[PDB]
Amino acid sequence: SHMCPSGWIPYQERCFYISHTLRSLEESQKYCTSLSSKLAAFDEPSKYYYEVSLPSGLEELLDRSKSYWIQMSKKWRHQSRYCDKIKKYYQKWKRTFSECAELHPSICESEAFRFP
Repeated sequence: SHMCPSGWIPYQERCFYISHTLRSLEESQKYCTSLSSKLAAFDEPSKYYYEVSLPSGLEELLDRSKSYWIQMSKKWRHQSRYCDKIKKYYQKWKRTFSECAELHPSICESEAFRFP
């Protein structure tokens, strides 16, 4: 099957890493890249631009008082000075837009590793 290292959240063939460190989008992207990872991708499913569906294991570990930088969803964009972060509204996390320079924690993802 697939596994993730200590402190990473498994889902499917992926592993998520929550970085609590406040950074701009660009610096969050660079940080994920330094982990041989990428900003976490949640493009689908989405019927409207603000919709995001997160795996439970990840969602339950997010701080509801914070917004997290994630991968920009290109399907909703016709480069841009706005970037995409998830933010909690009442009971639901939503995709929201912010100027890319804003300081937020972020979520990276890598592939999971197989074990024989």
